[PDB]
Amino acid sequence: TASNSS
Repeated sequence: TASNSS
């Protein structure tokens, strides 16, 4: 899976 935040 993949995730990010900013």
